[PDB]
Amino acid sequence: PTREDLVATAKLFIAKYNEFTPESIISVRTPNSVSHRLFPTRNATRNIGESMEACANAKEVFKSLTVSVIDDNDTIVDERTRKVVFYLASRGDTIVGEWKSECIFIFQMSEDGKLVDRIWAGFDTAYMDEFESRLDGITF
Amino acid sequence: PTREDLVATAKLFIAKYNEFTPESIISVRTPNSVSHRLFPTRNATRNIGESMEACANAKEVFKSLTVSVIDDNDTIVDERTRKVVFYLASRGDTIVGEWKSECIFIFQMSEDGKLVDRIWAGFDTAYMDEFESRLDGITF
Ligand SMILES: COC(=O)[C@@]1(C)OC(=O)[C@H]2[C@](C)(C1=O)C(C)=C[C@H]1[C@]3(C)CCC(=O)C(C)(C)[C@H]3C(=O)[C@@H](O)[C@]21C
Ligand SMILES: COC(=O)[C@@]1(C)OC(=O)[C@H]2[C@](C)(C1=O)C(C)=C[C@H]1[C@]3(C)CCC(=O)C(C)(C)[C@H]3C(=O)[C@@H](O)[C@]21C
Ligand SMILES: [Ca+2]
Ligand SMILES: [Ca+2]
Ligand SMILES: [Ca+2]
Repeated sequence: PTREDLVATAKLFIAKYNEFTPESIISVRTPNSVSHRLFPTRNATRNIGESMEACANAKEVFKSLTVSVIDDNDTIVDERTRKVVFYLASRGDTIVGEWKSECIFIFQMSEDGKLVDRIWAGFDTAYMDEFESRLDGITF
Repeated sequence: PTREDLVATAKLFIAKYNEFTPESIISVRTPNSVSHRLFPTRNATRNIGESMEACANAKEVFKSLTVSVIDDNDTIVDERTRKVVFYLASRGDTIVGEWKSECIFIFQMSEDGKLVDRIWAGFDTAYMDEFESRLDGITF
């Protein structure tokens, strides 16, 4: 799997991620793939089944989601470990207004390089708390 | 620079980092290097002078601080862009209590591979906020 192969699969994962349905967000993952969150405070680990369910729940708050690579020149590819790293802007339309943040995504690809076998996600965990405070303030 | 060369320079940066003096935290950096903090809530860019001043400021609060690569299997190396990614455990003692967190460090090396030429650091921003809250509450 070439450097170009690995980037393509990760960029496909991002595309289906932005479609943001439970089926689309697993469409580029292997059956035993797991998603990890970085950092202790929002730590979490999701298999395919758990990821689908987190998506359906997140859809009750996020009306629309776009993550995009900020700069293709900052992308990191490790051909030996089949890993790709993106630094991403995150943009959301939610029931309490605008979501705007950045995150880092690390993908390890399957041996053939066509699917995502493992994900690590580093989010701005202070911003998450701030967003949850916005959610907690919904007032009829 | 080989894969092994890039990792060695990054491990050396960590060794000197753990000495935690202004002289040591610059001793594996090119003089025009800049250190970026990731994530909007804590975004910052520091040249060498600013890094030395920040280390001296940190030493006013931190009695001790050590970082360590948790597992060499997590490490990511891009020979073409000369980049190394570490996932680290950070541990220290401070005037407002214990420090315990994890962070992701990204290094881009110089052309010869022997020095760090740019750094990106992703911290657990909610944990930093909580730590700053302890600092912002000093009262005698
Ligand atoms: C990285 O992929 C994931 O973490 C997946 C597998 O699990 C998730 O929970 C994802 C999830 C379900 C995952 O795929 C997806 C699709 C999106 C994650 C979002 C909503 C993406 C935008 C974000 O920055 C935040 C931090 C708001 C994310 C989450 O809250 C994640 O928690 C969420 C819902
Ligand atoms: C790569 O090294 C760095 O990131 C340097 C150059 O810049 C920094 O910002 C570093 C800094 C100046 C950098 O060298 C150093 C020495 C330490 C960073 C600490 C104090 C390390 C422990 C941490 O987890 C926290 C989040 C408390 C760090 C910071 O606050 C960093 O912000 C700090 C002060
Ligand atoms: Ca000071
Ligand atoms: Ca002291
Ligand atoms: Ca403050």
